Amino acid sequence: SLYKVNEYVDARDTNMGAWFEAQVVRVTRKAEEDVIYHVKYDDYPENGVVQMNSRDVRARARTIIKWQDLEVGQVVMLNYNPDNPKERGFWYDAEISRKRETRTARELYANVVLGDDSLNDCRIIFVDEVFKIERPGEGSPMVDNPMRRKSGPSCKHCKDDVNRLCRVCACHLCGGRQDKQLMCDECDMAFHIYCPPLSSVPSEDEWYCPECR
Amino acid sequence: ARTKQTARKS
Ligand SMILES: [Zn+2]
Ligand SMILES: [Zn+2]
Ligand SMILES: [Zn+2]
Repeated sequence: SLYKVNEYVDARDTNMGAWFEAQVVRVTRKAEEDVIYHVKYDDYPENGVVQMNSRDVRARARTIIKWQDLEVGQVVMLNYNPDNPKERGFWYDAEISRKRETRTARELYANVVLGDDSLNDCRIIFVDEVFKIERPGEGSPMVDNPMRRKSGPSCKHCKDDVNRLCRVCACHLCGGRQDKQLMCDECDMAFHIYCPPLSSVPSEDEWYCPECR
Repeated sequence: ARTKQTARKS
């Protein structure tokens, strides 16, 4: 096939349109590149091995396109958070639509492609993190463990210090990033399972931490 | 029942 076992790739989630860093575990066919890629996601072990349609797997992004090399009409992979456009989000494919540089800002606008429809004229915040989309056949396969893209969003208060105290992005009681963490639905603040007891993630669609009742 | 595994995708 195009992509071999153990090869590092990006796999697209067909619901949200985002591409995720993943790795090829097994390759099977159905009946020509209409094959099935069995990928495990780098930082989502809980999802185990997912099956991907070949149209949704490409070689792992590696090459950054500098602001000065960005041309309008160019189709790239960049970071956007459609629910919070001022924050970091996930990795989507976009056609660059407009650039404006003034004394104070470099302004990148592009049409972000989501799950089904597109999202015209988005103001891209992360201008120094635009990836070239690897083309099939061209370019080498990624076989050595690569550096990680940053995906969001970011705790403004702990600055994602993946080694620090945080009564926000982590347990509102402690903060320990210590699969089965559960979250308020009024405050949106996260809680553990322990911090009275528990057993096996409730039926109920909603569920609560004391300060919002 | 909202798990921080679940929501880990905005
Ligand atoms: Zn935090
Ligand atoms: Zn706790
Ligand atoms: Zn609460």
